[PDB]
This record gives sequence, C-alpha cells and structure tokens, in this order.
Amino acid sequence: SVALVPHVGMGLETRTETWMSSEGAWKHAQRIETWILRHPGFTIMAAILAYTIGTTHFQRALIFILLTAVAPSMT
Amino acid sequence: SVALVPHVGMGLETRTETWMSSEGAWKHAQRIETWILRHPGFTIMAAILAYTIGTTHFQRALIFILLTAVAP
Amino acid sequence: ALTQPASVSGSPGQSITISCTGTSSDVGGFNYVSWFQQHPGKAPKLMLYDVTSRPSGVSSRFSGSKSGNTASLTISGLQAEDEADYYCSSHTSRGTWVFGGGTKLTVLA
Amino acid sequence: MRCIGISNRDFVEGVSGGSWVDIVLEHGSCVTTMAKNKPTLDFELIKTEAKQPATLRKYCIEAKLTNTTTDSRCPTQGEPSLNEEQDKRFVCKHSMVDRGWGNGCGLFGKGGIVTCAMFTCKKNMKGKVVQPENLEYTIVITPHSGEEKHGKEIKITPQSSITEAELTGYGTVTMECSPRTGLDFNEMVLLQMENKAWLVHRQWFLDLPLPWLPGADTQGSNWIQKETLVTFKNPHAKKQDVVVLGSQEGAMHTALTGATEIQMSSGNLLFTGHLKCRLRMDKLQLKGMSYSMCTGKFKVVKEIAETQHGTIVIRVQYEGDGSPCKIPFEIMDLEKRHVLGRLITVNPIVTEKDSPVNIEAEPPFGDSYIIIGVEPGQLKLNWFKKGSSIGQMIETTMRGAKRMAILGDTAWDFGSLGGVFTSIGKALHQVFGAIYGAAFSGVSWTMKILIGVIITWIGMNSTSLSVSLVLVGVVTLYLGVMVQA
Amino acid sequence: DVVVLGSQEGAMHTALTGATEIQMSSGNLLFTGHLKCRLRMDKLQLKGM
Repeated sequence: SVALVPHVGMGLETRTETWMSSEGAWKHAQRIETWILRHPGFTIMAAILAYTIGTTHFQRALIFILLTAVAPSMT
Repeated sequence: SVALVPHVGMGLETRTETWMSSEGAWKHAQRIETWILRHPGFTIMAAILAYTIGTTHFQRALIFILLTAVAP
Repeated sequence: ALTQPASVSGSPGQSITISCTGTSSDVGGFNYVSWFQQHPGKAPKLMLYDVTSRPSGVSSRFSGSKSGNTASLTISGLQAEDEADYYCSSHTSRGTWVFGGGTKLTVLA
Repeated sequence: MRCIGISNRDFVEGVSGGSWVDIVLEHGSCVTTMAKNKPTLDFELIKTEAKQPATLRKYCIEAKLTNTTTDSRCPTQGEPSLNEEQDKRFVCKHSMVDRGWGNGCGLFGKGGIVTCAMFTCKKNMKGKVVQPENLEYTIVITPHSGEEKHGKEIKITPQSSITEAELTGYGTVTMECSPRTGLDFNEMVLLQMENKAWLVHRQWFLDLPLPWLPGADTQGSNWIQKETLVTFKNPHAKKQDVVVLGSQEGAMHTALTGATEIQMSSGNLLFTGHLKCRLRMDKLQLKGMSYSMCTGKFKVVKEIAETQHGTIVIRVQYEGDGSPCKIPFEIMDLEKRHVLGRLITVNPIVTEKDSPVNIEAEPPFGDSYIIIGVEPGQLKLNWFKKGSSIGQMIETTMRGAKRMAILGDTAWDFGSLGGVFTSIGKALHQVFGAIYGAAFSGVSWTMKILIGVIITWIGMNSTSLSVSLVLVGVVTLYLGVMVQA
Repeated sequence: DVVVLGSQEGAMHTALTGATEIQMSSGNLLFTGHLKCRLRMDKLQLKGM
C-alpha cells in the first residue's frame, strides 16, 4: 500500500522537524532486527551464501547485509 | 508499521487462496519498477558500484539486484 | 418474460406438447427449467424439475425436453384430473427467477 | 456424485490387507475412493467449527486523545513531572524546549518539557485462541448411487476421532481421523475484525506494533506501548503537541497478505486447512449386487458430459421390466474386441424402473464406446477423449508435486497403504521439510526464487555436491513459483 | 465476492513520514522553508546617536 512507498529522502527536508523524524529513522532497525531474531535460519543460510559467492571478506559481508535487508523488505 | 511486516511466508498457506494473494503477488515488483523508473540515477550508481566491487559477472548482477531491491 | 400459449386443449388419453419460450440467459443457457401445477384454489405443486429428470411421487406421464431457447412439456394419456394451471419457471442468469404467463389445460368431454 | 464438477478431484486406488487406506481431505476439495470389490465413495471436508474461543489480546486500531496537558521546566532543573505521568492511560513524552527571558524564566538554555494526553480507543480488533480439543470437523459421505441429504454427515472431534457412517444399503464405513497433526492451533490465533476474520499465526499476532489489552480486560485502561499509535512533534523546538495516528484497519488489511480469511459471524466457521484421516472399509456392501440384467431397452436423458478429470457422467432411464436389475455398462471398442475403460460408479443399479440413474466412467484416450443394455435395442455411444497417456501422466506428476509442496510430510499419507517405501519417503521428506521450515520461515516468494537461482548457479559451477545443490535449487524454485505468498 | 479494504488514513500517516506538518484548516499557513534575501541597510541610523 501507500505505507510501502513513504516520502523519505526526496530532497524536501528542511530545518523544521518532519512528521516521523525520531522513530521514523529507526522502524527499519527495529523491524529488521526483530525479523533476524525471529527467523535465524534464514540469517544462517545467508551467511553460508555470503561465504560461498563472496571471494573477499568485504564483498562477503556486503552480500550478507544486503540479503538480510531484503529478507524483511521483500516481504 | 504493520504494512511493513505482512503475514507472508510463515508456512500456513493451504489450497484455498489467501487474503491479498492475487493483488499482493506482484505489488512489490510493481513498486520497485516504478521506483527504478522514477529514480534512474541511483540505479546507474548501483550498477557502477556492482561493476567495481565484484570479481565475476554473476556477483556483479547479484549486487546490482540486491542494491536495487533494498533501496525502496 | 417467458412466452407460452395462453390455453392448450386436447382429447383425454391423447399425447400433447406444450412449450415455454424465454431467452438465452434463462432458458437456452441453463437447465433450471421446472414446471408447476396450480390447482384452482390450491397451492402450486411441482410436477417436473430438471426436465431431463422427474420428481418423486409424480407419474411418468409428464415428460419435459428443451430444444434450444424453447422448453417443452409433453403429457401422455390425458385424463380428467390433468385440468389445472401449469406454470414454467426458470432461474435466470442474473440470479433472479422468471415465471411463465400461466397455461390452462382443457380436456374434452 | 457431490464431487462431480469440482476441479479439485482426486482418485485413490487399491486397499491393503486390512482394507485400510490413508486419505487426506482439504477444504474446498474432495476425494473419490474405490477398490476391486468395494463401493465407490466421495469424501469431502465441508466445515470446521470451534466452539469455545478465548480472547488472547485486543489490538486497538482507532484511538482518540483528550485532556491534553503540558508542563515546562527551566533549563538545568531536570525534567518536569505530572501526576498523569504515572497514570498510564495518559501517553507521555519528554522533549527539550528553548527557554529564556521572553519565556518567563530567568535563564537561557535547553528547558525541559512534558506533555500527556488521555488515550481512549474507539474500536478494536480481537484475537481469539482456541484449544485444539474444541474443534469440530464435518464430513459428508455420499456414495455413487446414481440418484439424481443424499450423503451422510459425520462429525470428528479431537477427543473422539473414532466414528463410522451407516450407509443405506452399503452397510457401514469406518473412518477414524487424527486431527492432532492436521493444524497446530496451539500456535494459531483467530484474528477477528469488525465483520471479517483471519486465521493467523499466534507468534506473528503477539508482536504486532499496536496498543493492546489483556484478553480478560474489560474496563479498557491497560494499554501497552501506546507510542506506536500516537506521535509527538517539535517543529521548532519550542512547544510539543501530541496527535493521534489514523485508522489502522486498512493498514492491518494490507498486513494480512498471506492470511486466510475465515468466518466468525455466526460461529467459528473455518473453510481452510487439511485433514489426514484413516479410512477403513471392512464392512461396505453394494446395493443389490445380486440382481440380474435389465433385458429391456434404455434411452439417454442427458448426453455425454466431460469433467476436468477425464471421466464421463451419464443419466439414463430404463423402460423394461425386471426392475430392480443390473445395468449392463462397459467400455468396448468398435469391433468389440477388448475392454478399454473402467467404471467409476461400480455396479450401476436400477433402483426403480421410472427413476433415472447417473453413471460414471473413465474412457481411455482416443475413440471410446459406451455399451448400454443388450440386444435388441442396445445403446452404443461415440465419445472421443481429447488428450494422451503422456499428457495424463505429466499432469498427474505436477498434481502430485504441488500436493507434496502444499501438504508437507502429510502428502505421503494421501494414498499410503502402510508400505515401507511410503514410510521411508514420509520420514525423509519430514526431516527435509523441518530443515526447510527452520530455514525459510517468514520469507517472501520472490526471495525464494532468488535463493533458488543462487543455489542452482552454485551447483552448476561446483559432482555429488553439484547434483545435490541443483536439486535443492530447482525444488526451491518450484516451491517459490507454486506458493501463493 | 468483493469486499472493500479498510481505512487508508493510518497507512497514509505511516506514508507521510518525511512530509512536513503544515496547517491549512483556516487559510494555508506554512511554518517551514527558507527565504534568500538581499538586505539593504543604506538608510539605517543609530537611534539616539
């Protein structure tokens, strides 16, 4: 719905506080961390996948983070 | 919000159709495609970054797709 | 509405055919073709539903068949008690029900 | 006959030594059973009923705020406190506000501020939990009698899952179920809105970001985490105000994408889920299986009909004498050499001379001929079957694969006869499904296709490990494409 | 069967996270934004000089 397309970071921010500054900066961190703590098996599988495709440590961590971010967002 | 945490993929689906089955099947793809069309600069930057970071074409494409998907 | 002859008469012990005609949405498309007998001063009673089949407790004299947009009722061996009002009913496509104009059956003395 | 016309029709063949066959029933679907010398029966799960619902918690979706209060403090004097701050009906927040001489205070700096407003909820949604023993299962048992309340309705309870149905003329059929393993309502909750209801996972229901009450609360003042439904603003860091968020019922509806809608208007009516039941057909009989032939003629009253499953349904009428008598029905070829088909409605019988009878048959692919009666006046029909044996086999294998995907380990019990191979397959797929559920719990389908692509590529580029990986990848891709959500 | 979805005002509020709160119930009033200005202090003079 409209909640999946919030008006975030479109270049209209000003000095005045916006509608959902404080906790709107973080509903990401909370919902992704809750998803991680609720479905650890997917996090483990993403860890093996990152170790497999990734050749250097940096790209391994990058792939792992992107997969972990997609997992709740794609839902 | 609740719309960010849908009751999807929890292993309870049966033969009868779910609530938002047909409409919700491709809505994420539609919004991602619209965001890609309306924000081309980030897509180009993500393609460049995926080209630089990876070592093989497969992970170039993989990083591109992941970066594109996460951004919305 | 449903179009059918107002009155049909025949000799007793004979075979007669009466037809009910509607449109494609109710008669020509569905098998919801049923016939009801209305005695004078008495409640209607079904003599035939699903014209290919017959109800229980109804004599096999009554037979129904559908030819395209027209549904026909055939009675073999006309008798005195058959003189009653007969109605053709169809469940239309739109979910409602349509009835015929009512037919009076006359048996010659 | 009640299963005629439903695209979710399934067939089970053969019986074991004990005349027992495991079968599985789903809402909206039904199965047809037949054996060598047993009547053909139809099994359909029509109703799931829960008698005793228990309210777990109430989630508020519209709220109103009144009695807004504000208290301010000069800088370096801590934060102000109000007696409604403990009163947890009043949501409160502390911010910081510029203070100075123009604000009536002798110092300049970051001044404390606090605002509280009474939290009143207009309407809310209820989450009802039901113990497994309070479930009622309704099963209709209609045999292929050929008749134009035809079947028998039986009820299954978790505490008493042993039952049998007395079929008029067929004897008695014993059907014992095991609802403890069908759906685990111990981890399920029946979410109920103003007029619509959904069956969602209990754990996903508990952690919803809404104000909530204990299920037994009645007065309505024990709301937890009201901050998720109200917001505070500091547009210029000079005064904070609190306003309510909008109605979340649309947001909640968007949040139930993968939920299954149920009915809770006139009781806990559930039209979802499956049921693995144990069928015993020791004491079934055939109506009048000793009568002789119908030597008379016949006439078709309703012509050939093709279902979605390759079978034919015929209503025919008898006009000869000797009723009741057996109906001569058999699928022969043109020159009458070899039997080509089999009768789904085993032993067609004429109960009454003027009563039409419905007959079912499964013709082979290609030219098929229906033989009715005997000379003179024998009827021969000319229906042709569109398809091929390979096409039927491949459609069967997709149906079996999708059934496996959507039933998990219970799919091996659809037509299990107690064989050792069936048990081994059930155990292997059970452990594999346990691993899969512990792996891909709460993940979207498109992500499943992405994962399947990843492991397929890995297996292609990396030999036993390679083949195992590509098999896992293709299975995951099939699961993702076949799953609705 | 067709059923109407719920109220989207809460979803809209969750979608307006980055928007700026403005009041226009009684006339369009805004309390945000910036204004570049060229200040000319040519004719100013010290009071009580």
